[PDB]
Amino acid sequence: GTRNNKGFGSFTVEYINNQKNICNVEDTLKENFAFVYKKKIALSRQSTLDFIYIYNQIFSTIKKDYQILKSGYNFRNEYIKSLLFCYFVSKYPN
RNA sequence: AUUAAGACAUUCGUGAGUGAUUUAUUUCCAUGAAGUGGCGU
Repeated sequence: GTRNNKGFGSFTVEYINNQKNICNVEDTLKENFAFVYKKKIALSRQSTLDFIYIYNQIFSTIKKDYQILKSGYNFRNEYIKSLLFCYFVSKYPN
């Protein structure tokens, strides 16, 4: 789908020809990708509004986390420097 | 006046009768409606 790289079209397989699939997500990502990181989302209670409350946190966090590596955060009195910018200052070409 | 004289190889007669330019053949193969955030430090 559109903007798929930010996690908008995630699907998983449940039944293959009426057989329950047991595929560990961690090692499946390990073999296919060079680097894999896991983020612990806040296991807030009232997990009955599964759709909106969880989705809003996850995508706000992704926008938060992605707009840390690329550019920075500039809102209220809270500033995180661009990690990409910090990365290139550290190295030799500066 | 001489084995001679006269005598259309002619009459009638449809190149016609039966016959499907038809049978077989995928306008199909490949292809992300996707990409990116920016400024207010």
